[PDB]
Amino acid sequence: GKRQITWQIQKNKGLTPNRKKEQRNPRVKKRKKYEEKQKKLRSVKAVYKGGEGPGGYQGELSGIKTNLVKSVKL
Amino acid sequence: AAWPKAEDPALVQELLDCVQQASHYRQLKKGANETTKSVNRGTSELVILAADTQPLSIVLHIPLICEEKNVPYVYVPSKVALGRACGVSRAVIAVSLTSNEASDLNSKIRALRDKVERLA
Amino acid sequence: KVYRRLASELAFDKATYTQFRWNSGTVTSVAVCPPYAYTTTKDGYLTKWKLQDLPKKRPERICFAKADARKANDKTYQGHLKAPLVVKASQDGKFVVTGGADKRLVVYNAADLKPIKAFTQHRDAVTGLAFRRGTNQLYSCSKDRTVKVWSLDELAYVETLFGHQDEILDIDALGQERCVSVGARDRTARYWKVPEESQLVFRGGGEGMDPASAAHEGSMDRVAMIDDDMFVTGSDNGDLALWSIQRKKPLHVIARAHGLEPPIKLEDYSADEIPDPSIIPAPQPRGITALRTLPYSDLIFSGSWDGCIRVWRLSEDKRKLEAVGILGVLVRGIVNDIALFERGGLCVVVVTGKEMRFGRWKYMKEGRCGAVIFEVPK
Amino acid sequence: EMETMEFLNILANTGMPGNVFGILTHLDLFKKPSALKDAKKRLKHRLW
Amino acid sequence: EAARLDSELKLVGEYGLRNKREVWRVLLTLSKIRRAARILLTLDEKDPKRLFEGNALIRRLVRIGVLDESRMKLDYVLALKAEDFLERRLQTLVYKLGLAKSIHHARVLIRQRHIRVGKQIVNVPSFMVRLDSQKHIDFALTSPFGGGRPGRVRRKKAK
RNA sequence: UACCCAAUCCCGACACGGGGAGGUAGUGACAAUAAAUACUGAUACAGGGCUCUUUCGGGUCUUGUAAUUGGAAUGAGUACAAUUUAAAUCCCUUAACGAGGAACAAUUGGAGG
Repeated sequence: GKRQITWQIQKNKGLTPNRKKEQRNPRVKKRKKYEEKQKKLRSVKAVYKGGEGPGGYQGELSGIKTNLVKSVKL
Repeated sequence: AAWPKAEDPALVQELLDCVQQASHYRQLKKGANETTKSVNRGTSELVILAADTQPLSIVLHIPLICEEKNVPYVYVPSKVALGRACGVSRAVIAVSLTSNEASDLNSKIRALRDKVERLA
Repeated sequence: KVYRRLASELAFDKATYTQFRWNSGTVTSVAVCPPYAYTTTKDGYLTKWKLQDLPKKRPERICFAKADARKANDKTYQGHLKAPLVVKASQDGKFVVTGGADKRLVVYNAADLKPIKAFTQHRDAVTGLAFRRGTNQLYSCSKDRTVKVWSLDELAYVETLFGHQDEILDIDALGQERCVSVGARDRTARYWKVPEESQLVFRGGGEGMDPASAAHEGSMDRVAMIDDDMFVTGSDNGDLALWSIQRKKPLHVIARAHGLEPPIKLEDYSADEIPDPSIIPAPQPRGITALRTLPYSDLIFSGSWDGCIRVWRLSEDKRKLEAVGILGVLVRGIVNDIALFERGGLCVVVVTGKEMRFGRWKYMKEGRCGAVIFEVPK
Repeated sequence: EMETMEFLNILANTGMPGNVFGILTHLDLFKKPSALKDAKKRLKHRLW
Repeated sequence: EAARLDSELKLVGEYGLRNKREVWRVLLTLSKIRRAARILLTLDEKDPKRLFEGNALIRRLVRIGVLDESRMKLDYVLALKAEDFLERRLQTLVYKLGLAKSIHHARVLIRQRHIRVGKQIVNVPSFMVRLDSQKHIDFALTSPFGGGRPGRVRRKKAK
């Protein structure tokens, strides 16, 4: 028959902002930051990512553009 | 017929020790058809071929694809020793051990293929 | 543990042999309970047998036990699921232990041959197995690069021992609480101080004929402790090396202990209408497949697939190995095992088959799946 | 308890005196003296 | 600086580390070893100090498995790096031996006491595994991947 | 404003009596050390995601979702004991419980819509 103290008084949260489930764990945040910065890297340069598959050569699967010179002009 | 033959003084056993290391690291393909498919898919870094094979034309057909794709190849003189080094419980006549972007086996791979390129 | 020297007190040229065989795939190992014998065959049989006395030259089989792979799912079945690989018998004559590639090592009563304990502590396979002499302490070295010592009086596992770099192929023990175990491709014999849990590493690195035929030490297959202070190791490039515990090097290594192999025929090596001997690879040495000793004696029994079983001895300063000759002066096949027994004058059984113990690497159409029992009476 | 927290903030809002001493009792109703020092530490830090 | 941030992020991603304190810790011990190597290169060849101290340093690094057994010069000891140290960590060794599916799975396993190094179980994922002790990394006997009890969710489900 | 002479040591009619040296425990984000707050699949659906020097322009090709489901792993804590010890505690052993977010409840700062 006692008045339990509840969680809001038990830890003085106050008015701290709402943060993310990713932000509560510093490893999982640095896992998801690396997965999206390795993803941003494929949109700039070209990664190797395996050669021809087991099926063989199915064509250059995403376009061939003829008027594009992508060599470092020495 | 096997002109890049490995000689005795601690090169055959360096080859078979690197073979056993890659077989523990699961980076190794065993047998003639798997070596052929790995070279044709281009993932191969080096290929060991037995020279004690009953008729040698199998480990003679593999060097053509290896020379076309320009990967190093070398003959060790015992298929029983090659199977024992892989851990097969059968005699293996062709072994191709592949490439991965992050390992410590690749230092042994690089020194071994430098010695093989000096052998050729 | 008294030292003996019986290398000259035996007449090896006058050895009497029974080269018999029976319905089996390939017999692998034997233990010597002093009246009995215990064979393991790759069909999945462990056969307890009775040997012979002179005052009829084939053993009479008394019992066997077969691996039952149908009851792998079925519990409370001590016993093997697959074929056993090694067997050892306690010198009491009341325990016989056998380990196989079914990831478990079983041990039971020698008489009725009914399985009483099936230890499942190893993680890959059981390759080597050895008893302490005069005690029921067991040393089983495995294929997951570990060696577990068991206290078999209470049927209990007591301790494990790590440290081997590759898979462990053989282990030997003597009257004290020590071991010597050889692992395969790391070229290492480790001497094991079991109570204090420590080891001593011995790294081989072994070094008118063709020069490319001289092969270095590839593996280190077999081991044999000859007394407390030194042992001997046999390696598959045909090297037989005497090692002392006081020294970090080999004490005396002898090379190609069973000679080179024959070069393979042109009629199989090349498929041509002209066979030309201009190209043929250099033959490799036939390495030691089995190696044994009598404890505290001068006897080094080494068997390869040459068809003969060789016997070596120690020097008078016991710091060298010396040849005494071929013993069968054939026992064809691949010599899987050697077991020694003294009548009071020694009977040695040699276990040979068509292939090696652990894998079907070299199958031989020559040779027979035979236990070959020969004795030297002097 | 809520009566303790109620009096603490009633006192702080009305007028804070000099000396307030926390007195922690019923410590003998414990069985593990590791849980005892854990409870002392957490109650001390919440009171602080 | 963006170069330091991208380098430390590449280390923390490529080897499943928790923060940048582990990276700076490894960079500090690497800089200590490399400073010792530079101080030993200051002296001339065939000085006894350089001879025995450099042989001690090279044998130490080869025994702890960082430096390769092929190259054993003090210039390669200078050419050492933090990727080699984080490769010699235990967590990446569990991932590379394939007991775990990813590096974060490996950190999870080492934290909740499944693998063992040799005889004793290891609770810390930054355990610097030596070359002799690299082979004896396996699941412990009290783990459900090793044996014994079928485990926790298994027990609640099989009840 | 903690507990004891139990070890080592000392004094006495003296084996027992007596010791403010000594040892045991408690606090501690001042530092310093190790590292939890999750791991892994399948299916469904959407067609965009990302980037830049040069910007009403160029570059690259698989990415998502508060979607639907499935597996396992479990140490913090709870805790029978036994042990440790002067008596306790810690440590090492250890039976039994102990994870689905609305929780077993990560924070401190800065910039912006």
